[PDB]
Amino acid sequence: MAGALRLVLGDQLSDNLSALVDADLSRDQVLMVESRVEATAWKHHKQKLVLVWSAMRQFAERLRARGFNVRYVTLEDPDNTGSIGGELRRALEARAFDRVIRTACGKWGLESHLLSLDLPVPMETREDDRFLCSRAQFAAWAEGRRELRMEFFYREMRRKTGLLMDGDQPAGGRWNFDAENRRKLPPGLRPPERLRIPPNPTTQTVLEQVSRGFDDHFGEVEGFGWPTNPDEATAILDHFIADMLPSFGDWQDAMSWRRPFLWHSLISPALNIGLLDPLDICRRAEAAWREGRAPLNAVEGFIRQIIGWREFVRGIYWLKMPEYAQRNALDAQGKLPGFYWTGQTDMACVADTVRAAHDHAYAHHIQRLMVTGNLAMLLGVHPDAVDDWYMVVFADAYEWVEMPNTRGMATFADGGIVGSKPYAASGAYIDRMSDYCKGCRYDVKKRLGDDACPFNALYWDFIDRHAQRLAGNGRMMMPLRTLEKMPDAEREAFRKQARALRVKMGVS
Ligand SMILES: Cc1cc2nc3c(=O)[nH]c(=O)nc-3n(C[C@H](O)[C@H](O)[C@H](O)COP(=O)(O)OP(=O)(O)OC[C@H]3O[C@@H](n4cnc5c(N)ncnc54)[C@H](O)[C@@H]3O)c2cc1C
Ligand SMILES: Cc1nc2c(=O)[nH]c(=O)nc-2n(C[C@H](O)[C@H](O)[C@H](O)CO)c1C
Ligand code: SF4
Repeated sequence: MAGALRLVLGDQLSDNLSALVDADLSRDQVLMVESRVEATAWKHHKQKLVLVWSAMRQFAERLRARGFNVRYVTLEDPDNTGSIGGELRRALEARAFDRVIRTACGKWGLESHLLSLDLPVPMETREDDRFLCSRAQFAAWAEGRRELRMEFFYREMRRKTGLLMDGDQPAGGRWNFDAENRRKLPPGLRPPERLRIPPNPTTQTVLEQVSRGFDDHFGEVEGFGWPTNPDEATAILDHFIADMLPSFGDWQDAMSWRRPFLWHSLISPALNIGLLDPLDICRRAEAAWREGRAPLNAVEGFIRQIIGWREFVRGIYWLKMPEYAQRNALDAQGKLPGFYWTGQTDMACVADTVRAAHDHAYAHHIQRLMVTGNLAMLLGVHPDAVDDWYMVVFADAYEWVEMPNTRGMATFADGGIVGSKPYAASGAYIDRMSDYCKGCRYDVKKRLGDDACPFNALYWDFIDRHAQRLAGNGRMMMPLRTLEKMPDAEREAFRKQARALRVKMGVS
């Protein structure tokens, strides 16, 4: 009866974590490690380092107030070995323990390493039931399905969770109210001001430490406004539910120059480390519709992102890894252009996305998908280099969610497991969906020449390069038909242009 050592990782900062259930406060110890292995696995955005480390330090103080004995190993500790496994060994030598208890993490490499660790005591690994769909439940649903479509999974999750269900029927008589013909913001509509969280004393200390010790990481730390504890995260969620949720379904795909937040919730960095709960978030949104404070299409569109896409991408990650991390369906071998890190590009849309990534460690979905993600696909950047960028620059970036959205939906490197079809688009899409192109130095109505918008020739070269494969796909009928009606001289023209753009941008 010596007690159990309970490991808590940087994205596991929840009281209801399975590793903390049924703890014996008089015998057990909680281990939390500020790990430089994890801090340099990718060179995370400086704001992500501030977010995680400030939140772990406050989460540890919260556990101590509840009677937990917490062994907190800071990054200034001269005896910190730097790794989770090394610090688990050091904690087991410090005193007697009967076993180690932990919760399955969200990175396959770390999870595989921990499962293979040879410790002096047994190590029990519990499932992370903070998610709404267990790993086993997704595998059971995916069994026998020749393709995994989010819509059928989303319907199952609506029945399991009972969210937006009247009896056995979905609210409103249909599952999905996704209204097509989405458009850019009207010229007079100014996006509202958003709530930011001024750093608390703990966050200020971590901020100064990150400014001084990790200066060679991407991004600015100044202006850090992310929530770092449940109260600050609830304040962000309260602000979204009351002030932005009613407009969620209107501008979900719009882009406005230097308005990086629009009406999005901005909860992913706090949700992904456990500061908010997925079921509680969705129930609050449903209650807004049930009590007449938000329309159904807005609330359903919001809940679909969380119980649908978020659970879907996690399901595919753990279902297909580790082979998923190595898939390269389009044989993309190019380098990532330097303006992804510096933002020094004449493409206004790309420059604004990198600017938001640098200044706020955030960019909303359609920019990650249709701007920087689409461009990396069209350019043929190696999927390893695209994964590294999305892991580094966004404060919500963890491999279980970053990779299926990046290697899958954004760049089709998984052959269509996640997205079922590549989301390629020319500058015409960005033009219809944003206010970028009129202020851009390029001309979105041109495909050849120095003034031509690079997305235009790169898009048609992409469809031309993968024409035979995309014909078997099926969902690319209209672009292939237009390409087939194009004379040979026009085909060779945008080909030459696309090769030149790949050289100009340092890709290949
Ligand atoms: C290339 C690419 C990379 C991405 N990388 C990440 C990542 O590292 N981490 C991450 O959390 N999300 C990632 N996403 C999903 C999505 O871009 C973000 O969840 C969202 O932009 C975060 O902003 P928000 O909280 O305001 O989202 P909202 O627009 O307010 O959406 C509400 C919530 O829905 C969830 N959600 C929405 N779309 C997705 C999605 N596609 N996958 C999973 N959850 C989703 C998030 O929890 C989000 O907080 C990525 C998407 C793409 C296309
Ligand atoms: C920056 C960072 N730092 C730490 C840390 O110091 N200690 C820790 O235990 N975890 C950290 N993490 C999170 C992990 O690297 C990893 O992404 C998640 O735990 C996956 O579940 C991250 C992302
Ligand atoms: S013209 Fe092309 S590069 Fe410029 S903002 Fe529009 S889509 Fe982006």
